[PDB]
Amino acid sequence: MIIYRDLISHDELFSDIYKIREIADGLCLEVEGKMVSRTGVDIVMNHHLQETSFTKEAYKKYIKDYMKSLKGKLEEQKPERVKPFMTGAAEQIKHILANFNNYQFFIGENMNPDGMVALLDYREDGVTPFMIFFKDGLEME
Repeated sequence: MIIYRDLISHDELFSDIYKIREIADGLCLEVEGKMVSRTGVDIVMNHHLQETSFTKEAYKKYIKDYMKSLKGKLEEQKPERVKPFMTGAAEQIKHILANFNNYQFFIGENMNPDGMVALLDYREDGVTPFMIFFKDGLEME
């Protein structure tokens, strides 16, 4: 069994039980799940994901403070990743803020303000949820 954890806040985010697809040229992970009623998202309820909200400036302030934190973790763990990290993120941050009204925010269990903020949206069918994480801010245990 594979468990993907946040590299910063050490919070449980998701596992390999869902469909994992790669997007943004290897920058973000596309975790495909389904709606289960025990009604909620299976990926959210199974990993203690705490929901939060951000404004256009607070998220831009956070994502600038968080993407810098991941770049520092790459400089100590995978220095060759720093170059493709800033390139795809600059295009991705401009893609997230452009579609800011379509994403929902979630944080780790500890609710650390420095942790990862996950995004949630729906496919063209409107009922299949998929979550967007940062691939470089995860540790595979």
